[PDB]
Amino acid sequence: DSEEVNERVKQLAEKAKEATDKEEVIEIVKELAELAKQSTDSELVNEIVKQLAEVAKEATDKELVIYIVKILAELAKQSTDSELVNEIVKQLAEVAKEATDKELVIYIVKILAELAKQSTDSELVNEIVKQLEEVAKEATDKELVEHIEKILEELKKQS
Repeated sequence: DSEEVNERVKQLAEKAKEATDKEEVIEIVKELAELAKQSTDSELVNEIVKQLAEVAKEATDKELVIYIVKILAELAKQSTDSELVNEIVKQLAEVAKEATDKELVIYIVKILAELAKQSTDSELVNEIVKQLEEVAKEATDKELVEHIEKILEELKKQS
């Protein structure tokens, strides 16, 4: 049923945000991810993404954050719903901009590059370019800046 799955998500999300066992949180996130990937209900998927992004943005376990980022990337790449893809890009960019874990930032940069390269929507591509430029402007890592500059040139050349 609809109401029942909504309630399952509500309880999982609460449990995830409260739990102090990291393995437990990973398991909850995995269940949420499966529910989102199996759903054809945009409302449910949007709610799950909201909750996952909140867990990620509150978390202090790097493994959990990158796991959630991976889930969100997969949901975005598999979606044909521009509202959802835009929202995921927003969340990923917000995680990238404030992260102090360089591996996470370059993973997100790569995901964003892939989404842009795989898009024919100029609104999305332009937004990703904006976010990547902002990450590059703020970065103190020459290699990262060089990689972003390469991506931006590739995007320019592509379209």
